Amino acid sequence: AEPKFTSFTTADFINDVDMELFIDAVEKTAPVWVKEMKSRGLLKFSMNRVWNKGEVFRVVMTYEYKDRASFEANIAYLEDTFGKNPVFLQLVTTAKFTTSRCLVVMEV
Amino acid sequence: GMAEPKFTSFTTADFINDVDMELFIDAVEKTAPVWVKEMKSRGLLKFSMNRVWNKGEVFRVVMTYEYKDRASFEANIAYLEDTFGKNPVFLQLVTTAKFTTSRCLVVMEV
Ligand SMILES: CCCCCCC(=O)CCCCCCCCC(=O)O
Ligand SMILES: CCCCCCC(=O)CCCCCCCCC(=O)O
Repeated sequence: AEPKFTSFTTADFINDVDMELFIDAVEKTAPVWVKEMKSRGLLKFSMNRVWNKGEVFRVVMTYEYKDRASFEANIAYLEDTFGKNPVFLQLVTTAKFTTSRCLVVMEV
Repeated sequence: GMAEPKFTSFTTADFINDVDMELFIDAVEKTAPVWVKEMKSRGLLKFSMNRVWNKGEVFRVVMTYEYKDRASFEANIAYLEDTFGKNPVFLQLVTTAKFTTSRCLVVMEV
């Protein structure tokens, strides 16, 4: 009946200082936003530092949801908490973010 | 995070049309009994293929390879270049697709 959903968000930063501020902020606050996202059916999150694209400061973040309802619930949470929050938005003002939303086709 | 971090690669595969993309998904699914066993024996923890639906009119999957560590990643690249590189065949399939890979270290996971 129910496909799984996974999102890949690539965050690109001007320099190391900016990326390190983001990473530290994400890690430090995880105890709150992870609890909330898991209560809504996030299965797993990961942050991944890109190493094969030269001198860039780039992470890929992965969000693995149980199903559509979890995906939708977690989008609403992230909008409310971060996307619509001008103080957070200012924290990453010169960063570029781009997300690919996916249906899981095959996993082994 | 870890002294010996996990490694993860994300390959994005783009196709000209739906036919070409499903021919690829099917190929990857059908040959899995060979390659999955081989990669896991070299430290692949997990593989996934993911259809991207939010980029409008594109035909595109993201493939994720989750490795135990740097050595496992390296053994797996070795295996793949040995195998699919020097068994083409595979080369002709991937010939109309465009592939781009982002290779990473895991900073945090939960
Ligand atoms: C204080 C800020 C640190 C906390 C940030 C937590 C976090 O998960 C980053 C928000 C990025 C939003 C983009 C993700 C898109 C989600 C999706 O499409 O599934
Ligand atoms: C065309 C079918 C033959 C077998 C293909 C097996 C498969 O897993 C797809 C390989 C696509 C190339 C991606 C290799 C990247 C691995 C990495 O960087 O970690």
